[PDB]
Amino acid sequence: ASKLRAVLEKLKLSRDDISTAAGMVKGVVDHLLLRLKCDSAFRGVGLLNTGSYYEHVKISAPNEFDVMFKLEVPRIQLEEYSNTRAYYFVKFKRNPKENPLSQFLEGEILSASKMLSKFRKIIKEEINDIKDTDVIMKRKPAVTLLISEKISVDITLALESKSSWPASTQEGLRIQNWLSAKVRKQLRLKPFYLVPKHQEETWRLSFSHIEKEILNNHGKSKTCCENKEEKCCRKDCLKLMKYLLEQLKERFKDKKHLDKFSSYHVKTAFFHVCTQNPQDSQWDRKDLGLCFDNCVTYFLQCLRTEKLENYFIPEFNLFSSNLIDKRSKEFLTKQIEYERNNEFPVFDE
Ligand SMILES: COc1cc2ncnc3c2c(c1OC)C=C(C)N3c1ccc(Cl)cc1
Ligand SMILES: [Zn+2]
Repeated sequence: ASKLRAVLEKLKLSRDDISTAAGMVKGVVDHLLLRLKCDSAFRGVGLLNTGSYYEHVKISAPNEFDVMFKLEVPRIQLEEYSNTRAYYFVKFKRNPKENPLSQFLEGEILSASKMLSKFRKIIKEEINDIKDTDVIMKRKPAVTLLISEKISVDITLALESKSSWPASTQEGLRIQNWLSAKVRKQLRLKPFYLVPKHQEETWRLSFSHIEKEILNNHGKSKTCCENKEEKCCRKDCLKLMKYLLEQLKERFKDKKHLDKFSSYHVKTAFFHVCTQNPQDSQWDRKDLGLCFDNCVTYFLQCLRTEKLENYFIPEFNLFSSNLIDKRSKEFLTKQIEYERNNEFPVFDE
């Protein structure tokens, strides 16, 4: 309760410092954006979101920065890597003007592996040219860097499609009773992205932009969190959920049980709790303890039932036995139940 606000304030202590690191990050990205716009196929490249910390909100350790590069690919033809609902092959509709991505084609399909390797090469060729800071490219996110040994920058390359969302998403983003039918309509008119996540020809759908948008305009009231009277704890509940998983993942690092779990799981579950608790009166700042519990309780029910539907792709189950093993889900359940029933000691000093 007061224990939870102490943790959120402690999570602020680190966030206050970031100001020096954010500037060093932007200097590298912009120099890499200019070197890419030189290339024939990467002329339409650019960063997704413009804001502070450069989309750092993933890890509560303020050193890991995640940046997304986008590239508009018009007249796109998506062919589902059938029955998966989320992974697609990239085909091209009409051939009057030859597309700059011809070099990455593997027949009709656009190879993500060929598209990545050239991208990965261009910047590695540019790192040795950098005389300002010390950049170390680690390959295992499409590309990763270690700026000044302290800063870690994970670069992701995404295709942008300004067309209608795939039929698999038709029944997703069920925000109607929370954010409204008007908002759903407006969000679905926005573009969608595809990330190289493999069959080294397949790309997975990305809605990181929609997610960010609904988190920064998350109430039923348009003035939610805009004044002292309408302050909810939606954002704090997500921050605590993300922090719980980070603390447990770090606790059991050399045990590989939680390797399949990520903050995406905790963000998905959170949006499902927002859909079931659509009223701003269900997220009052004074009720933080119970709201966080509602999030913990719902996550525990997802683990036990082995059902965590993708919030955009409802037939895609993130907790299927094909994605995460029963033992792994049962192991996370045991750890979270211990936390819940012991007043989250993993949050203590
Ligand atoms: C929009 O749809 C998705 C977005 C994602 N954004 C991040 N990570 C995602 C997704 C997934 C998606 O659904 C198809 C699915 C999975 C398994 N993961 C994921 C989760 C945990 C770990 Cl360890 C690695 C990857
Ligand atoms: Zn709010």
